Parts: sequence; structure tokens; C-alpha cells
Amino acid sequence: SALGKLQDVVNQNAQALNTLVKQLSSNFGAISSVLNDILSRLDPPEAEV
Amino acid sequence: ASVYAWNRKRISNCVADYSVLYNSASFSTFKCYGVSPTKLNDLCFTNVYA
Repeated sequence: SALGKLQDVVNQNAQALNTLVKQLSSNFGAISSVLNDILSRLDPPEAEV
Repeated sequence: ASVYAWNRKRISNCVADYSVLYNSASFSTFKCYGVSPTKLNDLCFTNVYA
């Protein structure tokens, strides 16, 4: 338990990166969270929406 | 059939060709939600309801 001041530094970075990665599975209002389905499912005029 | 007794047909095990449906001119309303009609050919679905 002595090295906590050094361990939390690693923990914070590891949590921040994990949270950044988890944000790719969000729709943000779109119809799908993966960019390939939108391109393979919608016409070019309305994919940009 | 009637509105309150609407039929439902199960569609499965198909080489589904929607080009003939698209090229027909007998339909006054041709509207699709979330799928481009020209792109229906390549896509694969687990089941289709009619």
C-alpha cells in the first residue's frame, strides 16, 4: 500500500484511455455506431447527415 | 385482407432480387426508412416480414 501515489498515476491514464476507446460504440443520434454500415446501407446524398 | 386482420407472410431462404421491384412502375408510393433502395441487393437479412 506504500506505492499508491505511483500506482494511481498509471490508473488514471489507463482509465482515461479506456473511456476514450469506449466512446466509439455510441450512436450520437445516428442510425448506427459503426461507420461501415452507414456507408454500405445509405445513398451518398443522405449518408452525410 | 382487412385492416384489423392484416396478413403477415414469413420470408426466408431467398436469393432476394429487389431490382425487379425497383424497376416496376405500378407503385405510386415507394419510400424506404434507413435503407437506400438501390443498395438492397448486397445486404443480407436474417428474416423479412411482408
